[PDB]
Amino acid sequence: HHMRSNYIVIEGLEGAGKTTARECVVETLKQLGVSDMVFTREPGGTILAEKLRSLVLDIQSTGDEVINDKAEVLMFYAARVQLVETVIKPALARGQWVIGDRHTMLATLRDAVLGDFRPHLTLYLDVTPEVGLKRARADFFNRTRARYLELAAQDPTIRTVDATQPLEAVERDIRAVVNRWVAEQ
Amino acid sequence: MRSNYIVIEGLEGAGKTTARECVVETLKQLGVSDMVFTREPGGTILAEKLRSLVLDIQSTGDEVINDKAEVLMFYAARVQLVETVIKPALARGQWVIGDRHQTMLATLRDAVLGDFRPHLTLYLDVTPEVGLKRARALDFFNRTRARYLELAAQDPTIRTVDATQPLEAVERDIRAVVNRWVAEQ
Ligand SMILES: [Cl-]
Ligand SMILES: [Cl-]
Repeated sequence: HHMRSNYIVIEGLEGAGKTTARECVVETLKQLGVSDMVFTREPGGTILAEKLRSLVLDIQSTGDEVINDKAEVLMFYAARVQLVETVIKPALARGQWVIGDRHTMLATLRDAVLGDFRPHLTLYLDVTPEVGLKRARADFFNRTRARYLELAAQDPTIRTVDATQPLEAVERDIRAVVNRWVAEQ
Repeated sequence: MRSNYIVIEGLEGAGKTTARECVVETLKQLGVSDMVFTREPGGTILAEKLRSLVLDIQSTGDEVINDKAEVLMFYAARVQLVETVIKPALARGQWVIGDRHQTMLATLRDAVLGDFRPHLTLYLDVTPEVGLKRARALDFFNRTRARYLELAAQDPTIRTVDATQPLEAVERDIRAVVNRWVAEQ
């Protein structure tokens, strides 16, 4: 039947094991008959974004100029738009699912450049402050964590998975969120 | 005397660079002594490396740059210029003279730059016929001229100099306009 393509994002704070969670999302999608899909890295993910990264590093190494924060942001959204229009949207159009890692002024920019385009499911990997501290060895972070948790409550396309628990527990939960979500479609 | 930011706008062949010299000389006579020239297309290392980045991608012919991403890369240069060159200059008491500073284009401005506006915009009006002749030495041009002239009539911080007349006449008027505006401050 070749189910409708969809766009699934994997968000989370450092040490959430996002790349390892991406694998679990893919395995579950395989079990559900999803066979054709694309893994994109949202930081990076296109040649354009890679060349912007090398440009910023080429400038910072020399010195004699400092990239203003706002300038970098617009370059970040330029990278995201390039990914949405040249990789993600076409991939969906061919029938390929797309699984991605790490997708007031920020909101205004999004509503302008991306318009209504949003991920179909966003999987937020929550990690507690203790967990973040273990990974750093190998807290402004509580405020960012809080924002993610507000968006998860307000947004029906955001599902949270407690990433602090053992691997097989996270796999159980990701597999459950995906099954429930797929069935609803 | 509070630093000020003056922009010189106009269609190609309006001779904005020569106007920029004449604005400076009037300010020197009025006792303005420390100031900065900027070229709005370009004007930072960032803008320079963004321009070379676009051309390097064009000469390959194997990647297409989405239009929206490119515009974000255009506004990234403008933001860099305003935040690392212009605003610091005004803060040092230097004046700034700049050269050459769809509804969605303006919405980005209101998001990133906010209420920041040039103190004076100096519009050099040439008919698209006259301007193109001088460039050698179109509907898009006729529409853009109308937009500049309407904003000129409606915007008190915009003053217009007819550039279609001989250069010696343009020099008299530019010199008079800046002189008149400075008195009004
Ligand atoms: Cl991680
Ligand atoms: Cl010109």
